[PDB]
Amino acid sequence: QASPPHAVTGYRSFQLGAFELSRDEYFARITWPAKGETRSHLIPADIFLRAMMRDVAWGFFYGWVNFDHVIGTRNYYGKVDLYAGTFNGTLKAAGVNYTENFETPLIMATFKAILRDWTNATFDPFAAPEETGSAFGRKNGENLECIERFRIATKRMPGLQDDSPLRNDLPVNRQFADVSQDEPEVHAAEGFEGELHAFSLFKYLSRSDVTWNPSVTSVCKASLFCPTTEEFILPVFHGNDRVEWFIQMSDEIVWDVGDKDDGNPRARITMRAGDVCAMPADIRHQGYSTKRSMLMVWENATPNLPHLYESGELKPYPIEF
Amino acid sequence: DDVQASPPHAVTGYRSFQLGAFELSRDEYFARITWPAKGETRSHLIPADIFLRAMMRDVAWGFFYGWVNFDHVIGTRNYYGKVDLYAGTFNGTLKAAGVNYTENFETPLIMATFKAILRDWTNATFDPFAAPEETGSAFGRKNGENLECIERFRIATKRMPGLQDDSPLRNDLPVNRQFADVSQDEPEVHAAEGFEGELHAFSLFKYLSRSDVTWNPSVTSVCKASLFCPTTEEFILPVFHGNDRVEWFIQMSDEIVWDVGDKDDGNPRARITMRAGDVCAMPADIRHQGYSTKRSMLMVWENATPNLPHLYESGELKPYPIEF
Amino acid sequence: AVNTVFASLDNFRKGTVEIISGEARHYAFSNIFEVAQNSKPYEKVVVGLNLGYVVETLRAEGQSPWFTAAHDEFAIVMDGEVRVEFLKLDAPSKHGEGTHLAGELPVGKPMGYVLLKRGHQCLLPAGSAYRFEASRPGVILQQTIKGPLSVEKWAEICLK
Amino acid sequence: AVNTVFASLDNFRKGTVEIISGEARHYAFSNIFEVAQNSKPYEKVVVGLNLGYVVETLRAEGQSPWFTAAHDEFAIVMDGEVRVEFLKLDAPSKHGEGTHLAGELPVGKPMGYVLLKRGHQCLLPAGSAYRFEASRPGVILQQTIKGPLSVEKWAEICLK
Repeated sequence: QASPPHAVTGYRSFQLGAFELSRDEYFARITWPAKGETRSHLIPADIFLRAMMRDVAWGFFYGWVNFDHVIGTRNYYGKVDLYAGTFNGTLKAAGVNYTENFETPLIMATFKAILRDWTNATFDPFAAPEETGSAFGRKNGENLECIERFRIATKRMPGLQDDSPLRNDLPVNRQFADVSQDEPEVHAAEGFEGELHAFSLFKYLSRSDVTWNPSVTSVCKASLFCPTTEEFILPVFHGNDRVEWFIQMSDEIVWDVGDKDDGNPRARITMRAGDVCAMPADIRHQGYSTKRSMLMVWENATPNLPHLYESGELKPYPIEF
Repeated sequence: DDVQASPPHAVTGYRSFQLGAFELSRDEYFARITWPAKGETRSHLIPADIFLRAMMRDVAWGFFYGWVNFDHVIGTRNYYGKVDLYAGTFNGTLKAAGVNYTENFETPLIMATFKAILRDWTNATFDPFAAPEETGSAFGRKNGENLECIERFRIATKRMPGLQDDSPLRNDLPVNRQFADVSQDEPEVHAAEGFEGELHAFSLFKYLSRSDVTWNPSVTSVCKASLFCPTTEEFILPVFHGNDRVEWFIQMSDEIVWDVGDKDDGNPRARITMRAGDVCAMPADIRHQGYSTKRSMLMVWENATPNLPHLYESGELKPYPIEF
Repeated sequence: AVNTVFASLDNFRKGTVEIISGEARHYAFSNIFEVAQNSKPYEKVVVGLNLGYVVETLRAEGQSPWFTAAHDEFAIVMDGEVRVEFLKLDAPSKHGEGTHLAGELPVGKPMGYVLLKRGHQCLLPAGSAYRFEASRPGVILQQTIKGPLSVEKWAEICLK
Repeated sequence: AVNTVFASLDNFRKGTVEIISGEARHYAFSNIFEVAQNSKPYEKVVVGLNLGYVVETLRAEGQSPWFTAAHDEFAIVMDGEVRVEFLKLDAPSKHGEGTHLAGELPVGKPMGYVLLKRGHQCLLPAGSAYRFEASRPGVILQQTIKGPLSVEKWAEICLK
């Protein structure tokens, strides 16, 4: 449900159930019904677009993704709740909030459509501020290679035969320009050509042209190594309901961690190179990163986990000691 | 002079500053504020661009009176000529944790300091008084100073702008891009002969069209304590403060959404939209923050009488102006 | 292209007060072009009351009485054209507050007149008499103190 | 100028958990280079435990036993340099999980070797035996399942 381009601004507006989604030179606007009358909320284009980009790029995963303290999605599996104010203490207390459930490909397609439309040539929602231009003003082009970015899923490990590429066709990021580009030496014995596999992971991450977007690099059954390059701020504040393990590989990241309900800060965690950290399941997080830093995320891709912290079996935090 | 600044740091080029038990420093993306509690060091990060905007306001408003909030942790509680600077104190969770910290400062001191911090951390490429579309980035290593923001003189309105011993008009400032459709025609004033020069009229909308700053009320009329303090609004109010007196907003063009909430917890109380013409009393027991897509013209109407603000927890006066 | 949206008497959009908690009364919410639209000409309608001081909306249609006050006042024409005549009184008001009437015909030297279009601001000097003249309907904001002539009617001009 | 900060065994800086509420234990906070400094060579220290799956941190010093696993495994050299030697087992372990000693001499033809400097990763194929060669002490991360060789000592590596 996309309107024609509006006359002044040039951005279409969108329908998504009882949600209408709009944008001007400064704000993304979301509109919705409750106790009678029309409700609204504004979000700076640059924030909204970055938050929506992550949501789409993460396939919605499973868990809460918060745009601000009013807007966010619940990422149910094949369904996705989009709430406005629901997980906001005073707003439902007011009864002015609104949730609506959706089939994931619908919301996915729509967000992808909004992202195509509201993101100009000058902006890059995958980028850090110093990397891209502004998200402000009337419609002005599309940014093609945000659009033109194929994702190829790792099945065993990058570099391999029937699986995702390395990135030797990607420029080294400014802020990793001091990271060695040398590749491991492989000396296959005679009659074993191509049987041994190794690559430079730090080289691989040095050429990451996105920020805050874990990509799988090693599959050991369910055990996933999904590293990413982190700069500025996590565009959302999110939290899956599985236990994940963070491992800092370079530079540092400050993590804000709070109770997935009200928001109660529970911890402020600062990871420096080499730090290992469990992010429990009953908390949502958001991180800060001055220098572009290399972060290993360690996920467990078994399918019954996020309906298992629910059951009494499994606690939010991984280890008693 | 009592300002305490480090030398420029090697990498980022920025100084860092002490204000009592507070250190303030900056890197390529964030301003950082550090303080003691429970015998350990506590820290809080804030985007340079969001940070400096908020600081620039508090400095331009003479700190005033009332609560001025940089975010949900950091802000100043200004008290006459004394200003509290607090870190997480007016934050439910943090205060119950015992991790917050407040400190008392002589206004000239904190004012001096904050100005020093602006001069140092605001690069040639950034204007803290601008809307985003107007100015460049706040980000990166130190590079220059914004002379334009530094070199803006403050001249008080005694009676009204344009008068012979009063603040000037603005026919020396360029018309702001977004007010480019606003008539620059001045009133006609035919003084009867013998009265050459004691009839006074100017174009207010011309005067605001040429306003070079954003979210800074500038006085345009003095009727004893009654003060007409218009200003030009764009994007978002860089802080979310509220005074401890009743102010009346009057929307003179376009529109502004105001997020309005209780001065403690933040319980949204209202979401008021004003379009050109609207009149609304901002009561005394609430904080507020405004959004404006298009640069608009807001009249703020202040009562400058000295003793209202503790007349408002004196029992005589109520937070809202009119019972009806 | 930029379009600055000014309202007039034949063209305006009341805003809105969404209440999440409290009372839409406490915001004394009004729009001046609706007030000045159903008030008598030069009825001084109080749209702002701050502890004695006031902002008045006056409907500018035809010729007003001669006003005077013991202190300065200001006018902003918010719509249309208004002409303000000034008389320098022989015996001006030295004591008191609020707009008063200068009487049918005042004792003073003409000081001249100012021509105010929309968005034009004017000084009404203490100890002078002034008078408004509109050929077409217009809207006036006066900054003054509550005077004998100030009309309060919040229940008819405010969101409740 | 840009400076990317990698830690090493002779040069690291543990981070911090500032607790506003709850307990630091629940986050299982450790630093590998501290762990790797403080454990016997090729001691497989679990630093991350997810429902059976594990991340081990090994101190790469000297030559290791022959390891083998029924499934794929991965090594990343976090510091220094490791030579990984590979044997194609004649009779690979079909069934089981985790890391396993391939015995003092396994049965297999030599596949060759891989040379991993800091930030190089390498597949340790299912049904091969592999062995590590480090001249000077390094650090190794191994993504695997909890095996008979996995050491847990949370109390001595974690912020409590």
